[PDB]
Amino acid sequence: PEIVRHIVFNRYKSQLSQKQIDQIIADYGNLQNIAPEMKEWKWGTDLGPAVEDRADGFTHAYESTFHSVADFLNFFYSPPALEFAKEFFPACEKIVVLNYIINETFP
Amino acid sequence: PEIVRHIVFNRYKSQLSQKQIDQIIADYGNLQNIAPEMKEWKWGTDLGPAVEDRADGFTHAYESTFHSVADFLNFFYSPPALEFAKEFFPACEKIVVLNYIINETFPY
Repeated sequence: PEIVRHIVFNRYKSQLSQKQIDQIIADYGNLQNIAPEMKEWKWGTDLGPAVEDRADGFTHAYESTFHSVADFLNFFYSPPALEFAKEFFPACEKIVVLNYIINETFP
Repeated sequence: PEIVRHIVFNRYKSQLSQKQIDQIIADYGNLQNIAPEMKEWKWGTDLGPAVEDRADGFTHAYESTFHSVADFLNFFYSPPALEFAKEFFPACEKIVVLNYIINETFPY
């Protein structure tokens, strides 16, 4: 059990301004600058019913990557990871989050 | 480039055999061969509530990559990915798909 991904989708609460949504993304970002375990941070916004209409109202998507299920646990119970979770989850109107061990292989 | 990302979450109907679930995960990985646009395909099952409890009853996760959106649409309509679609979305009892372009942003 070595490489695990953290994929979050959310929607934001309609009351929040962009300035605030921006400050929240940015904080998620430089989480890397405080948490060493956190690794391959990517975010982005669903390209709409235009392309494919199965976002069920989810708007954003965020990937974080880790070098051992052990590094993932150490992070998720650390001051910063918990600190930042109080900022972020309270701003979500929809939330869904999968950690999985990364698998390139079929069955 | 505008690297996109085709991230899927799902849960399969409870009536399908694991055999037939293992089947479908394999077809999804074997569209990477019958259309060269889909490009960094990886999967995993959710690690359960000891790690975290916010997966909302979705079991599996699937990644891809495309190097543009037109790639994705040629791919989306090709008889392979239109065929695999007739297999996956009825198997699916829950399903959410998010297509998006990359960002680091702030070092960049």
